[PDB]
Amino acid sequence: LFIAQLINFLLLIFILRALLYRPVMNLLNERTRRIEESVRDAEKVREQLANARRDYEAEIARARQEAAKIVAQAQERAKQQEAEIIAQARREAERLKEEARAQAEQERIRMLSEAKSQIADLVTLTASRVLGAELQARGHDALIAESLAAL
Amino acid sequence: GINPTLFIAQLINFLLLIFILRALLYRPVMNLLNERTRRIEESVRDAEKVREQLANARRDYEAEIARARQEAAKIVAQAQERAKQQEAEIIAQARREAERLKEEARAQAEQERIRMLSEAKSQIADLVTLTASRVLGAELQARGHDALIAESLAA
Amino acid sequence: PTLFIAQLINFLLLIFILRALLYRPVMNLLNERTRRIEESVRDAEKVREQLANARRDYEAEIARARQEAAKIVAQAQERAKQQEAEIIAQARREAERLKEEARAQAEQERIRMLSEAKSQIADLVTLTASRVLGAELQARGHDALIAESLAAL
Amino acid sequence: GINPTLFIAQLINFLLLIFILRALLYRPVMNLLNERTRRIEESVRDAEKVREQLANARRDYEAEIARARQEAAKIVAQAQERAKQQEAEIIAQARREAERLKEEARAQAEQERIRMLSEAKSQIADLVTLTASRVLGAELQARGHDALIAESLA
Amino acid sequence: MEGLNLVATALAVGLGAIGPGVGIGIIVSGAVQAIGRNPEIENRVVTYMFIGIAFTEALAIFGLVIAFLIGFG
Amino acid sequence: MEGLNLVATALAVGLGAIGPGVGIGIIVSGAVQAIGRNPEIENRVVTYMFIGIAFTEALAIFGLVIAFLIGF
Amino acid sequence: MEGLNLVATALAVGLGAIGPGVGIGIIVSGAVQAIGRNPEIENRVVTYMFIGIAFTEALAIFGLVIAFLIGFG
Amino acid sequence: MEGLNLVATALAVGLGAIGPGVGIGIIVSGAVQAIGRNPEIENRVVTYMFIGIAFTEALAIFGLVIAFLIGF
Amino acid sequence: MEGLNLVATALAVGLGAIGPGVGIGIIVSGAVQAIGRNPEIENRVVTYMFIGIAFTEALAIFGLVIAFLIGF
Amino acid sequence: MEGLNLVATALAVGLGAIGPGVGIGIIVSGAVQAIGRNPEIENRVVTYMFIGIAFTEALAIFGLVIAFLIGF
Amino acid sequence: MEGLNLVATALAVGLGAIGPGVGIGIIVSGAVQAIGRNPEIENRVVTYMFIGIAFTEALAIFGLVIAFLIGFG
Amino acid sequence: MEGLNLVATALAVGLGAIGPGVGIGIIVSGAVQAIGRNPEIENRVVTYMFIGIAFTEALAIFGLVIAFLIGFG
Amino acid sequence: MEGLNLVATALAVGLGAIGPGVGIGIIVSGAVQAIGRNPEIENRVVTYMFIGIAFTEALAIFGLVIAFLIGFG
Amino acid sequence: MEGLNLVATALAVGLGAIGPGVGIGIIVSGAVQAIGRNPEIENRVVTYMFIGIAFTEALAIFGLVIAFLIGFG
Amino acid sequence: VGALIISIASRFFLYTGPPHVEVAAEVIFDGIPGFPITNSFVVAIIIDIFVIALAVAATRNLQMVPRGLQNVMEFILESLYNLFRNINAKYVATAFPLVATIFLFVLFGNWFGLLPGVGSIGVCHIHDTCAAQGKKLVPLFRAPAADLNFTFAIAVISFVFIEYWGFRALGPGYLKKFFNTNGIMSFVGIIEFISELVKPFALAFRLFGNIFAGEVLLVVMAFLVPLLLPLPFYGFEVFVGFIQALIFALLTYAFLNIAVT
Amino acid sequence: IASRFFLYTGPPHVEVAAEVIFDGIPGFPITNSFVVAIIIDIFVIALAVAATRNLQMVPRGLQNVMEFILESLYNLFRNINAKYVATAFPLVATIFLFVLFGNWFGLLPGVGSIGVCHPLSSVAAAEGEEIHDTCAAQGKKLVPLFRAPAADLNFTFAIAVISFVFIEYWGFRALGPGYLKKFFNTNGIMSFVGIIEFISELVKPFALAFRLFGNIFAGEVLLVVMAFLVPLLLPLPFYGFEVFVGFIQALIFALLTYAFLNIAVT
Repeated sequence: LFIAQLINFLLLIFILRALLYRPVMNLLNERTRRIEESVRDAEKVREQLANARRDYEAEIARARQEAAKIVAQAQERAKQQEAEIIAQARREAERLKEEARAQAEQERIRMLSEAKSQIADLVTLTASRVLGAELQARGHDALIAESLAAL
Repeated sequence: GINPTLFIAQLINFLLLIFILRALLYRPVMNLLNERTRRIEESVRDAEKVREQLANARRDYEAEIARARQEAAKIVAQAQERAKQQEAEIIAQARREAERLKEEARAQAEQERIRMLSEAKSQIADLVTLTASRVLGAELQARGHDALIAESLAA
Repeated sequence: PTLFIAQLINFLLLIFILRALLYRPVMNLLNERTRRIEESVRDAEKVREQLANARRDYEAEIARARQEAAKIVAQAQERAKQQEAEIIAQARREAERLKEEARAQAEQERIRMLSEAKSQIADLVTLTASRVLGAELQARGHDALIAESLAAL
Repeated sequence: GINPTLFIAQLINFLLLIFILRALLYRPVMNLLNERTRRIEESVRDAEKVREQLANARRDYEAEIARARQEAAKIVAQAQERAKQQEAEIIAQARREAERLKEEARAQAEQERIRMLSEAKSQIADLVTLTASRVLGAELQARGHDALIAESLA
Repeated sequence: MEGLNLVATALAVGLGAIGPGVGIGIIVSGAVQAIGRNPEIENRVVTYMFIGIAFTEALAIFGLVIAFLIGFG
Repeated sequence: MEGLNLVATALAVGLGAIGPGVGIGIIVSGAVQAIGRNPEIENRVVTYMFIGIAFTEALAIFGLVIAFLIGF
Repeated sequence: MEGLNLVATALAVGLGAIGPGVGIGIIVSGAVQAIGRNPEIENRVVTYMFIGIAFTEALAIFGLVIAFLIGFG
Repeated sequence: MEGLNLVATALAVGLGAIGPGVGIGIIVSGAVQAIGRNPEIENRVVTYMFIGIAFTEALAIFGLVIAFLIGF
Repeated sequence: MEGLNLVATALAVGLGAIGPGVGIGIIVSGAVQAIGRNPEIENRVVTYMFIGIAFTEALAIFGLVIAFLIGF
Repeated sequence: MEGLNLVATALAVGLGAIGPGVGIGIIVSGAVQAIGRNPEIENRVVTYMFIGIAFTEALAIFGLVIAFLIGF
Repeated sequence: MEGLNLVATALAVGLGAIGPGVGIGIIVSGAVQAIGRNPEIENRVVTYMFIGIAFTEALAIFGLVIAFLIGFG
Repeated sequence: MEGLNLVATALAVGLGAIGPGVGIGIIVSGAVQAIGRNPEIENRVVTYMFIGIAFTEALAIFGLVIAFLIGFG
Repeated sequence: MEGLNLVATALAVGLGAIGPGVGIGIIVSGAVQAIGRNPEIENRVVTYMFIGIAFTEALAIFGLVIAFLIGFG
Repeated sequence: MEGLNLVATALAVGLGAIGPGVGIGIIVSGAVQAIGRNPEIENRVVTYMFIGIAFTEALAIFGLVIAFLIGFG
Repeated sequence: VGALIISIASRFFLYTGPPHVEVAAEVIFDGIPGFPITNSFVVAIIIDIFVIALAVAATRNLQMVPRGLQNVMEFILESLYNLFRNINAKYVATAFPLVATIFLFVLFGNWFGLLPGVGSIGVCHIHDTCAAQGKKLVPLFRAPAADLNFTFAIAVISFVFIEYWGFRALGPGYLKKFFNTNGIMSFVGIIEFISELVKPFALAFRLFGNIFAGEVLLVVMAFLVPLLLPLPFYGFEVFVGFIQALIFALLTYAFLNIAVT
Repeated sequence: IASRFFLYTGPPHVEVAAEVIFDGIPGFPITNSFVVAIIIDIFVIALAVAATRNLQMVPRGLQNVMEFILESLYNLFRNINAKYVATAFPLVATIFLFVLFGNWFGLLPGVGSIGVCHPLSSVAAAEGEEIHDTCAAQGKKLVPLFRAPAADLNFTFAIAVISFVFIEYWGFRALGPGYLKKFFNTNGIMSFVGIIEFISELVKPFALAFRLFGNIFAGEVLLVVMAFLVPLLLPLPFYGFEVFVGFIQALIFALLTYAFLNIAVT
């Protein structure tokens, strides 16, 4: 009687461990993995929310600090260049103003060269002045006769 | 087995077992339910916080351009106004120097005019001597040019 | 016994019933089958007649084809002799025209040489006159002509 | 009914029936049906041949006419070639003969040299009146030109 | 042993009614369904339905009358 | 025996429940399906359904009244 | 037993009236549902329906004949 | 003999179970399928289903009452 | 036990009527259903329909023949 | 003759198994098909399906109870 | 008592006929429906339907030969 | 007579096998067909099928238990 | 009783023809119906059909064995 | 009066073949009909088919056990 | 006609007596020192003569256009040929004569059994005619298919034909089937073998039982009411005789078809 | 494989009898079903507190499978009705688990082999063994001290009646006077069907109790008979069927209870 029940029970388990072992293990493994992804997933709703504050703090700090520094560094580079280039061209304008000083020298040259220009009317046109004053009284009758002979 | 005493005892045992179920079943039920509720609340929290963080970093980068926009705007204003004043001053310096240079030139010309009064008689003597060869025979006084030359010098 | 008369009356009634409700369908189905046979019979003989006529038409059409073929060719032979003759006759008529115009051209060319020689002898007598006129004016002085030339002025 | 002898007798009776029936009407009815289905299938077969005969008759009649005109045009061209080559022969023969007729006539017209042998009658006499009567006062008394005129007239 | 007549009559009526009952049920179900699919052929449907019902009722009536013949002499 | 009448009426009522019961079941199932597929002809199909029900119940009543007469 | 003849006749009717009844019902329902769609085959489907009805009535009438033979020796 | 009444009552109840049981089974299956096909005519088809079930169970109750009468 | 052969004959004929009768009914219903759904296949169907009819009638005729042998 | 009560009880229980068993089978198959067709009506169909099972089991319980009454 | 052999033979034949008749009926109905739906699979349809009808008829023949052994032997 | 108890046990077990066997067969066929047509509602179809099997096999076990009670009480 | 063994063998073989006969019939009908529906799943269909046929024939074999045991003793 | 045990054993075997045989037939027909229209659902449906087959065979085993018990006491 | 038929009660004036026609076997009609002549062999010979006469009458002219009797003879042969062509392709000509003969013969046999005088006219060895004398009455012209020997004969020749044309077509493959499959055709094969073995038994029993049931139905309806009552049954019987003939032919051809394939 | 099914060692016969009343030396007599019922209650409470004393997220081991079963029960009962999916859950869950473990107890060796008593010996050429039992002395019967709790008509009746009372009370919890509207409302034929409805409602607990008791007792008896027929290698599929059907019926009882509750409230 007892041997009848014992032999049947062990052999039944031996074929249950051959067929109804892998799927029954796999179902509990799949649920445990889902809870492994889901208990973790629930810690995450709050874990990502905690990470959201970390992400917000990191992003704001990284951006605003760098934005303030880079823009001001760009501003300082530009502001310095704004005054410098403005003053740099002013000396070039003063260099153009030095050309007026050169133009003054050219004007100075013009008046200095006018020491013969207006004098020419006094000198080259004082030849006929002497024709009327010095030449007029001077007796050049002999010269006139010589010119007539040359004719 | 049909007796009233056994049936009543079985009913009492069933009632006790049912009554005992209230305290025990509330444990695992709460264990499964509390977890889910906490998870849902934390999920709402995550949605909110993540949305907030994402919508703020983009605006910070927008303010980076806005900070650069003010940086560029100040640059042009500083450059243009300074250059305009510098150009105006330089041109005014050029204008002032133009008045000075021209005035000095005119003064020198006026000075030279009277100073050359030593040149009217100079050209008189030039006609007396250089025009002598231009007239007849390089005779400076010719035959009367001497006294006449004096009159030309007086003129 | 009564069994025989019962069987007889029952069988008579069955025969009457069958004649009532089955004589017409059987007879009309048989008539339809006979008509289907006859249509096939009429179809077969018509096709046989069609083939015989189609066969007969084939030799009949090719027969007139031969008749039209030789008739066309004979017309071509008839046209060949006429076309060949007219070209020869045109050429023969043309050749005579060349013979006549050659005679006129040659006769005209004879007159052309006749006029050419007339111009030649005029040229020689004119050219020789100039030669002897110069020789004659070697002896008699040119003054007579020169004095005459001024007198005409 | 158990007796195998009468069983076999009935069997043999029925076998004799199937043989006599298959020999009596089955072969006639089967071969009649076969001949009938041959007749209908050849009727379709002959109907196709009817169309082929009609198509062939139309085509071959046109083909016979076409080969007639092609041969007819061929003999026509051959006559044309013979005529043109004969006509050109006649024209060329006439042309050459006409040219030799011109040449002989021109040679026959070359007699103006013979007629130029009467220069004494005309050339000398006309020269005298041309020199004297018209271009001068007809006073050609100076001689010696008669040697000049005969010398140059040849 | 004299009650066998009553048992016979009861068996006859009951077993001659069970078959035709199911037959009539199936007939009416099929006819009603076919009419539901198409109401315009309902005349011929009803005609053949009564034909089949008449056959089944003829079988049931044969059973009933032979039960009466068994029940009586 | 002296109880064969009881067996008779019992068998008659039982088979009268057997046959017409299944007939009623099939009739009602078919009629309900036809009504569900098309409600516009509901009156006509219900009339035909009740006609079939009447025929089957007539068979059942025949069996039951035979059992009634036997019981007496 | 003395009363077995009546029970035999009743059984031969009743049991023989079951299968034919169901067959008649099934045949009629099938024919009606078939004629519901495309009634243009009415003649042929009625022909086959009547062949089937003849076979079912054949079985039923064999039962009836056997019962009548038993009831009258 | 003695148990003829018992056999009669048992047979009557058993046959009134085999017939109407299948009848109401077919009724309920057809009605449920029709409801799944058409929920809009649910009230009408449920009324008809209950009418058929009432008739079938009435036949079964007739069988039970006959059995109780025989037992009494 | 006189009349027992009669009950034997009755039972044989009854059951041989029950079985093949339902078989014939089912066969004919299926055949007409298929013909109505597709009339063109009727020529192919009718052969197998008659084959099945013969196969069904085989058992009923077996029953009737055995019943006649038992009776005689 | 021995106790026919045993045979009566056996017949009653057996036929109460025969009928409502097929009734329940047909009911459940029809309900499952209707659910497969329309899951949106699952509450209504499971309610009516349990109603039908209740009626079939009521017939079977009637059979079992009268079997117990026959036994005692 | 003395006629139980006849009842045995009759019951054997009848109960051996009642089942396989319905079996072959439903076989032929299914095969007919399949042929009406798909004629291209007809060869396999015929083979399988005849295999099934052979099985069911073999059951019927088992019943009939058991009845023959009962009647004689 | 004498061995009626064994006959009763056999009859009860046999009919309990007759009924619920057909019920289980029909239930399983319907459930399998619905699952094959709708492989997504099996999560409820399987449960409904099993609770139907409960109600079917309950009657078979009723018959079996009654048979053991008669044969052992 | 002198008989009751021939009757036993008759009943066993007859009901074993009843059940498995209808089972095999329904198996073949469904299989050929699916084959007409699906031609290329024929191997799996035939395998499952023969598995069901063997399972159904197991009961008929049991009935035949019981009948032979009774006949031999 | 004496051979009743043989009759009971035969009845138990026969009806335990009647019930589960039709159950298995219906189960296999439904399974093959479902698998014809859905090949990949075979892994799901074969399990339920074997479940129903096991339940029907369990009923048949109940019948066989009862028959063997009463065939030896 | 009115449905109020009053001749329904003719049994009082015309009572046919008990159905004495109950013989399941033959009776000797022609006393002969040789083998006995059954009441069915004589009608077999009669049907042979009738079939031969109709065949020769329908083939004495062999008209191309079938009309009258020729058309009637040709139509049934056309129908059978078309039917067997639908069943099988290349075995129509090989098996056609036997199947057509076995159809026609049993057709005319069953149609003869409805002729009047079959159950009544008979040779001497309510009370019929012979029983008035001391001699018993045996019937005359018993249907051929009613006799078991003829049905067994046609069944066994059908079995011989199918076995010969399976063996000839498939060689030794048909002779032993495929028992050595051992996978499927080791238990299916024996079932097919016993089915083939019992096939002639079923074929003969079908005709025998159908015709016997027909004639006893005729006699029973005569016994009950011998007026207007057996008319629907007689119509059914003349229908079912042709039906059974066509059935026997169709099944023997289809069995040959399934055997060769 | 096919030669080791020796019948030389086995039970002498097959023993069938309702649970035997225990000795009950003190007052308030008990049965062998009551003691196994109490021990299975103890086992259930022990497993419940084992899953309870360690309650935490991501369950593993016994607690994981327990929560699987509990949430599967929630999903199954939710598909019927979510209105009372939790209110009635403890009762059906407890009855389910206890019936499960009671049906599991029937497979344990010693059930029917242990007697509280208030080869050569086997018969040759026989299918069943004939070895006399340990308690065969004193004309005793070897009363099974260990038995299936549901194989007794006292527990099954008790859970049936308590389930019926629970269902009727929760229907009466919120339905008003709608019960009389469902029972013989005297509205055409609606009155008639309510009577059968009322009778069915009355016989539902009796049907459940009889069904469960019969199932379990039949399983025990068939296992005993299969052991008697052939001792080893024969009853394996039937033992598997029993271990299946025990759990199956255990879930069926709770599912039917919930379904009856829903059909009463709706």
